[PDB]
Amino acid sequence: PQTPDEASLDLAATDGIRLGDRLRGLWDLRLVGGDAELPGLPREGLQLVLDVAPKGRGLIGYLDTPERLLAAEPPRFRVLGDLLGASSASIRWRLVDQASGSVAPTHDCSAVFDEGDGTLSGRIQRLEREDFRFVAVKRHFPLAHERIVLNEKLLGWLVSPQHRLFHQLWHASRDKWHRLSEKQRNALRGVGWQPGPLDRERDARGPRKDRNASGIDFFFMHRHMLHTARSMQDLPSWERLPRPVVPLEYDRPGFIRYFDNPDGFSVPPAWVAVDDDEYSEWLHGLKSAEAYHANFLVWESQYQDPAYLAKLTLGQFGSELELGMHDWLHMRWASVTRDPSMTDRFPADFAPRWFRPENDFLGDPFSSHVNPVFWSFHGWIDDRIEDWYRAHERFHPGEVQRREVEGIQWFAPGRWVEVGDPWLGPATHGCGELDVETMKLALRIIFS
Amino acid sequence: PQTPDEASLDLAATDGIRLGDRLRGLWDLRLVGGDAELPGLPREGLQLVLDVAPKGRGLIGYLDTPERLLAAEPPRFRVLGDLLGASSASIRWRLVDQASGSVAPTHDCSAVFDEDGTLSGRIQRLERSEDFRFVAVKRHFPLAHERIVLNEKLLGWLVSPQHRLFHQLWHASRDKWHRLSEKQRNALRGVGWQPGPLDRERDARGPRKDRNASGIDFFFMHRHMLHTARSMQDLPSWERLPRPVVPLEYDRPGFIRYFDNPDGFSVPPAWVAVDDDEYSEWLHGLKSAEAYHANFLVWESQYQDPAYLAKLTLGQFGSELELGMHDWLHMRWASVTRDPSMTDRFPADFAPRWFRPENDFLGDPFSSHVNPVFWSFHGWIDDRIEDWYRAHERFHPGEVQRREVEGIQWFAPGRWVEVGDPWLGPATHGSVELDVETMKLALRIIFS
Ligand SMILES: [Cu+2]
Ligand SMILES: [Cu+2]
Ligand SMILES: [Cu+2]
Ligand SMILES: [Cu+2]
Repeated sequence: PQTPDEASLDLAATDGIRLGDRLRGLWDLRLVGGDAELPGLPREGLQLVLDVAPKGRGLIGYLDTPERLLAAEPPRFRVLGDLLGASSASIRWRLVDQASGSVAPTHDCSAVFDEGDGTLSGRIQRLEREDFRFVAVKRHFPLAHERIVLNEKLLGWLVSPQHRLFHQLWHASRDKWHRLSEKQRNALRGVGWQPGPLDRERDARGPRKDRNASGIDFFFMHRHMLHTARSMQDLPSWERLPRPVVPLEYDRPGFIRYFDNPDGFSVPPAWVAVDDDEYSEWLHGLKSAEAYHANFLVWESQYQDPAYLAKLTLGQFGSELELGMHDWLHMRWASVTRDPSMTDRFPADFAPRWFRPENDFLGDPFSSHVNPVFWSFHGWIDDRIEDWYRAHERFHPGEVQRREVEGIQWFAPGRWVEVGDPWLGPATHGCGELDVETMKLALRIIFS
Repeated sequence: PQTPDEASLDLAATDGIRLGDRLRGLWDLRLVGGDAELPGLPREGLQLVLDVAPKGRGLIGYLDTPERLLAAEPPRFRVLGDLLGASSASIRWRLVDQASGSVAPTHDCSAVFDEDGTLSGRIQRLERSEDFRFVAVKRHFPLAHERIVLNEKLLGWLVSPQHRLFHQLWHASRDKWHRLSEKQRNALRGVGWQPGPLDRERDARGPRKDRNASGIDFFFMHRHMLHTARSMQDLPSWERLPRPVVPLEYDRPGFIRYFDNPDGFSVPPAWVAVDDDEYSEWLHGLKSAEAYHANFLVWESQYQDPAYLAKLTLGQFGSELELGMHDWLHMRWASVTRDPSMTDRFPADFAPRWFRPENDFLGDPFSSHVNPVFWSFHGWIDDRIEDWYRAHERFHPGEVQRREVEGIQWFAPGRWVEVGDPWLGPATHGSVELDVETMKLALRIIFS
């Protein structure tokens, strides 16, 4: 059996990619056994930071006290391994004594992974020349609500059944319209919950979505939610999109901070859906740095470029942005769904547990508005409407005009504003505050 | 014509990758025309630094004076752009006045390639409905030899025809041997140039390459060359492999510094081979950051892993390293071939110019050793022979014994050293004008 003739670029495949994901981050480390000590270091209160590149097979990291890992000077021990032949059963790295003035390894680590949490555990050996063991427990990735706090009144408004159900139904109706039957459509029209004008509805996802002015509804509605919300708390826009985590090799203290989610804007790591590799791969892609540089940075550019925006009506712009960038902002800062203590909540499951403040899942409009990060990017989305106005004031002077609609700064109809009646639901368009049971009912019509 | 239903991960295709590589780095810049001014900045002596991710479509960067681009405080102008439907004809970015307290763009920039070339462009102030131009010339990526200086004594040895042809023929004989006919093989034998022992030759790339002991010739000869070079100049080994450039988003001075190649160790940018896309992509790959994290970091760990090295004889180790890591180290640090005033020097072309110091092309053993970086990584390689000895000194104590061989510190034959007569051309297994002629002949026999 012949050895290779040359090297080829051997990027990590799925198993490797996923193992790296389980390794990557900050771990709490204890030494254990009779002869278990590292020079300069206690046996408890240690930490282990590990990194692996997005498609990398190398494994790097550091081992010192927490305060020393955030420090400027070199950490006492450095990690160098690789993942060839690695799995949850065997993961090996070497330790380099960085005080010693030699890069020759001083230790041989071997580990077993169990179970963003997890456990690494195994044996160490002094290579110089015995019962030497360690146990490392991965720190949880902090959630946004643990880092941005929404005040008593605001949260009350967000978590409430009036609002959750409004938000869910508002999307469900416009989102599903083009696939709903004439029987279902009449059921909704009759109960005042059709998307927009009766018999001239503005479906969000059908073949003429760009032109039918559904874009305006999207932009306007969330502006109205922004005004209401901003009257109860200072919810500033992001001005720039968060950049992906600075890799461990270039800025070690910055990497560690990131996994503490200091500002709530760290990207929660991707989760694996069981039996759904299409979905696991899709979410992984959109949360990656490749996505930031291929898609998100482009959107950040396009939607502050006058020449780009000046080609577009308000409703064309709204459609493009809701369907591309907006749906991806949600799932990129999405954290895995939780309980009162698996798989996502079914659309019609109105169990009391699903109404808690603990439920802020960004993937579902019944919950997404509760997540703090929501307000930063809907904030950012909303400010781009102003860029778009300026774009037209430059290229098409006085061809869109400012105007107050439903107590909100907006824009008169014109060549670049297709409609003057934005859809806030029944208040503005019902021809049969809001009834909770009417909403529950309309959602049932929509989901079979 | 319907719009997209959703986003997908849209990485750059070949055209945008290459365009990205043309932009990336440091440009000198001056403004031209009657109305050409930026507030707080001279009309000339400016610099523009740009980055694009490996497979990014986004374009970022900064525009300021050189000292300001290297400074800790934020530059006056930030570039935000994208490359969608850009090309050498049209390239667009917005500028943001970071002194202004707003991220709204203040200028629309547009540029064309003037066919490491040159951009001619226009800028429009975004507060008007002018003659405002700029000319930007990309800075040359310095070559290793412009930054690490091999002294007159050492350089003279390395460039001399005798040593150039030796290095080429030492490699060519063993590399092609397995493909050579018995006519070609007897001619070389009768001139003293067979790769190792007469009728028991140690081909480097044949079917039994891993086990025929060839790998020992590889390690030894370069140890011998190293010992010679080191007598004339202090040439330390790399201890750790240089990491890829730090991205512009996280460390803007570090990024800029990189394209100055301050220590000779920056990865020279991949060149497009005209009419060879297989080659163009392959080169790009091994010079990439993915390559560092997927192959090079793996090699770095593997060859300092006692458990890995202790599976291998010296002749296996040497073969594995030569064919994989060592051929890729060469191309990774290679800058393009240049005639000492486009296309590669053919093996049998002994035209006097190719002998001049300026031919230090890493791709070809005729020139590779003239490159200063050659010695840095060959030292790293040679240091790893000691990790291997310690590995067997741990798992197989006493089974590998040291010995001196041809003036060089080495190892005796044994279980893990399959031969004790390492090859160095005619001097071990066989006035200067006679043998440069012998060697030229020998190279011509091989290359017909
Ligand atoms: Cu949203
Ligand atoms: Cu919404
Ligand atoms: Cu070499
Ligand atoms: Cu060589």
